[PDB]
Amino acid sequence: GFPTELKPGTNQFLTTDDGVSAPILPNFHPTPCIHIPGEVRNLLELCQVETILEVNNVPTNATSLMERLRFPVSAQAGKGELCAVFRADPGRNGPWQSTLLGQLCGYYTQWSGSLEVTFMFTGSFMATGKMLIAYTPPGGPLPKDRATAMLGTHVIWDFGLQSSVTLVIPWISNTHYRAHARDGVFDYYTTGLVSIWYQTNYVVPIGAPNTAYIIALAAAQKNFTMKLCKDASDILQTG
Amino acid sequence: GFPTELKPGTNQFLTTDDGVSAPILPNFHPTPCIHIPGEVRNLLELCQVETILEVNNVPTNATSLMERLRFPVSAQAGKGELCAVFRADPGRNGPWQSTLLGQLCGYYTQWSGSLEVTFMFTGSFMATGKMLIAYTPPGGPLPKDRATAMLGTHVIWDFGLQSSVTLVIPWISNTHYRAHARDGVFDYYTTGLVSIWYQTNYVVPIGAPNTAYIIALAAAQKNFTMKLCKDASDILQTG
Amino acid sequence: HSTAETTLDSFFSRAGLVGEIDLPLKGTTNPNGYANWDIDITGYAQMRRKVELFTYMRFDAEFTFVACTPTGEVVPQLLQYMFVPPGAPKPDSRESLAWQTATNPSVFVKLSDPPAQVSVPFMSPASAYQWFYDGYPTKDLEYGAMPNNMMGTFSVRTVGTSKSKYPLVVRIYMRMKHVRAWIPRPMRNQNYLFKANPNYAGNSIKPTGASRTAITTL
Amino acid sequence: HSTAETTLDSFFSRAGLVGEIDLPLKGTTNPNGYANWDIDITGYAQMRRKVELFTYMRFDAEFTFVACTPTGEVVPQLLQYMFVPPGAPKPDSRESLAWQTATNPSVFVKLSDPPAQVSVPFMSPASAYQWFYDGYPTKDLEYGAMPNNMMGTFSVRTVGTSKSKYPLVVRIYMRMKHVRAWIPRPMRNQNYLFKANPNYAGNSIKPTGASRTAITTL
Amino acid sequence: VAQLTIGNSTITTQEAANIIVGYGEWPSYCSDSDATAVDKPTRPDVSVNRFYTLDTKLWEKSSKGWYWKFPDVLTETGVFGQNAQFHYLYRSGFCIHVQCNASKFHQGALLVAVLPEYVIGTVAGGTGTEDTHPPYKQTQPGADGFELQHPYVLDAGIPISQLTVCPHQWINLRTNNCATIIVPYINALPFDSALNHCNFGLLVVPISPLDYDQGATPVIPITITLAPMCSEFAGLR
Repeated sequence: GFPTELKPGTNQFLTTDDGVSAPILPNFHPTPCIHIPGEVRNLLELCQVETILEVNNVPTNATSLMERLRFPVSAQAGKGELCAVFRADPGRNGPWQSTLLGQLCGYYTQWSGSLEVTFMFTGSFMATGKMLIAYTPPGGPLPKDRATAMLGTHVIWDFGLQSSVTLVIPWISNTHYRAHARDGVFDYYTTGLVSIWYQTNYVVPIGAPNTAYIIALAAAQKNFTMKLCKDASDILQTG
Repeated sequence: GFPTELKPGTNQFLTTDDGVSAPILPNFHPTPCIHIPGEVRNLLELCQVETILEVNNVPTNATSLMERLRFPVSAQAGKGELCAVFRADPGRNGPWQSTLLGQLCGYYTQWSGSLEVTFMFTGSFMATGKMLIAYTPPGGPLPKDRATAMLGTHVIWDFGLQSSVTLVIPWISNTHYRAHARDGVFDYYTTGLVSIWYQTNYVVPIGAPNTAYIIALAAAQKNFTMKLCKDASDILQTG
Repeated sequence: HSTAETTLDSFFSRAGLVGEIDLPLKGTTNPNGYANWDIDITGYAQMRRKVELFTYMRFDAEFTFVACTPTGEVVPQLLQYMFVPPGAPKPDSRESLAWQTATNPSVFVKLSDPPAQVSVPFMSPASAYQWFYDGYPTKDLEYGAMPNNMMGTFSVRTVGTSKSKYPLVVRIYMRMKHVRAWIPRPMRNQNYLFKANPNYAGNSIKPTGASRTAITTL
Repeated sequence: HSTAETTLDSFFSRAGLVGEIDLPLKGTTNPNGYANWDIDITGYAQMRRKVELFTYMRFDAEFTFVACTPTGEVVPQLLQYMFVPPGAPKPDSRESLAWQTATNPSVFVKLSDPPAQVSVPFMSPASAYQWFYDGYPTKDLEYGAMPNNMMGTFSVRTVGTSKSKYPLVVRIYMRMKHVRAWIPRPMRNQNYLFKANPNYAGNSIKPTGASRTAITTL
Repeated sequence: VAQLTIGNSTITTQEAANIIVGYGEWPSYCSDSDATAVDKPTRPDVSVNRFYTLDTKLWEKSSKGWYWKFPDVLTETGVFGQNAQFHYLYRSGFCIHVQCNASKFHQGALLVAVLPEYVIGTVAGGTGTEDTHPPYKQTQPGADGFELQHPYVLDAGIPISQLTVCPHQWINLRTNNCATIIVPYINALPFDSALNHCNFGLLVVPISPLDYDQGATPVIPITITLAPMCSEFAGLR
């Protein structure tokens, strides 16, 4: 015959070896693939979709779960008051878990790209005012007050003019490794922060509700990426 | 199938067989190599670098170890006196062990090329005099006196004119095999010798120290080479 | 700069464990030295939720068989793995004539011989396997039942007229290949209760993710 | 006239022994018939000093596994070698579900089958493995700790639900390939004390090499 | 002889002795297609990049040697220490200049080299059984620097006899007095932390001891002047 020497790894089964195997049904002609709308090809398509960010992830009472989707603003809040705050940690617990992006980050170990949060005011049409939305890069501590946050990368939002506004998070990178307990977790540290302060108070004419809610929607830019498939889940197929 | 006959050596593990094996992570795209200064490609690059030769390898007293790096010359030494001496044995014990060349020779069994020692006078600027530096090829016994060494390949060095001088060792070859005790060692025999005599005495004006030191720096020419990787060391990773 | 890892195929590769057969000598479990395993890709826990991200899918499966005794030992015993396509009759006994029906691909291998491995095509008579079906097949118990999603059954047994001399354990791995998916959908956020429907616990309705004290504290 | 032997690759080739697992039957050592080995290339004594000649390096490793009983005997026992990439969780027990996580490459082989052999890539998220780090990760005990130099862990165990019938010994060899190095530095001349830092014995500070009587005697 | 100026800093130095461009590379900047192309990293030119003249150290007969860490030395000093601290990332090249002032009646030889990732190793208790980690005053001495205690092994278990393998230059009193070295950014990453990681350390040790007859000044001032080259920063805080 033809001279050969078998090399180590012969007869082994690698769960990730993508070789070919013998077709059980050689003659079978599987029913032809026809056209179906919205085919997905690469998960990052999904990551660029706006999902509702449960910033108000505080109520747990079963019947108030719908409340996590929206946080509110009211007349009672005085100028300068801090409305709300959260981090730019897509994969870690908290707000991002609600977004689709967040859930997909979970099947991966590393990632990086620019994010993008959009805020939607759902209050009465007659209401007006200004909100200051500031981003404090990783490391920078949550600004003491409105004015100090006013010096950072911020955006004055007048929902009297535009009902929507989108903020871009320049960058977030879950790359810095951590071996705490005895379980190694490739964690953030890049917990960028997004604060939101009442630049002015909530103003309304008689006849309009003195409270309104807002909805956070997030997605990642086209420069987003992920690495290291890592299947992990609390939800599994029950016996 | 395709006819084959397995030949001897089949299923063996050669610690030096450089074949290919299956990649554990087929999809993984390892972080790209970026540019980093001073990349080394072939060890012989290192061998051509000047390292301090501890000619004065005599003090062992912990706090006088820095003294091995430099030997001295003084007024007290009379004309003709032998200042110092050593061999051209890069790989063997003694002076060369301090040089980087020496340490690299240790990971190899054979070698050959022209060497090159450079002497640096670090005395006061006001001092002057002459030193005779002679090389006695392998076999030739250390010259009796200055005059007999004066007839051999020598160099008169006036550190009154030039503070540095470089000597070239034409050739050294660790090729002659030796099986002494019961442990076979590919040894020198080519112990070329370098002697250094006070051609004149050390002359200095009032106000200048009556002693000065000198530094030996060695490296090998571009014609240097080594053969037979041989890992050997007294320093190893402790338990 | 590359995004090869975030592709469908990349996401669904890897041969996962989806089945495990026990063939004890003395036992309540598979007393006739044989077993029938209808192909369930949910066999790998993590799987269900991953695929249920899409409405429709299509793919081929590469099956690799790992057999040994309970301590993971290797012994001189021959085995028959039979694949009964959907619509074909599974063996009711250790001597059912199904074992000899040519139209049921079968593969034989010794425990010593390395893993058995075969590829199985996209069966479904439909254009794609569909994880969700909002209807019934021409209050009911036939709701959400898209049967045309059957891949077939795998019948395993010791070769020979008599019971095997050793206690055996077969493990079935499955790598999904050539995957195509359509219509993406919300990631299951509630615990699964049944293999058939999406029913959940209406008392234990938990918030998708970790909660906190105030919306002003981090 | 040729200088092929003095190249980096030539210098660092050769598969050296860097690991040895003991899986006794009765013993204090690895009582659960399994073991976890975080990849340490210093495992080959001679190694540390050779690599510590450079500041930065990059390379691939070819691993070859040699398993037998203490007397170097071969027996009919199957084994699982699992590679858990850095960031992946190592198995805490002989039944940890990690053993079945597809994302942890695993390879199976019988002791009879010749050595197992696989290549592992340049892991590090950094552009190069760096043997020296003059700082801390964002008087301390975190000094000189460049963690992004982890290659991963190798988990070994007898296949099967039950302990193996034989006492086993696995040896791990590692050939370094495709090597690139930067910034050369002084050859360690003092004895090593710890696997982490360059600390030395401040009493036992020895002269790089053999001493002599006078500088005029040979 | 002539004097060069960079802003408000004016040093009197010799015409142009031999300079040592470490590893043959010149401290350059970093292009747009990198890791952070969004947060366009601002490159200081004005005051940030000029001549800093550190507290002169006094050479003595008994001197063992000195070393400073980078960029540590400057993160304390002036408007550069300003950027290094309140900024997330840093990459910078360096021009280092070392000079002595001694009469033609003093003698000595200082090796002056730069060593990437200079990791200090203490004594470890003495007998070798204490895992003591070098303090913070030893790991990052600042602008005053720090003195070696075991020069021969460079307080780290490596022969100094082989330090020449690094960008070095000699200062032999009877020939020169000033040594100059250009250092490029060297690290396994494009950018990094300016307060946590010290890319390298400046080393200056007396290989031939200082000497002189009674009556001549007993200490030789060594003056280190240095200037940042193509320094960049990213992510203000």
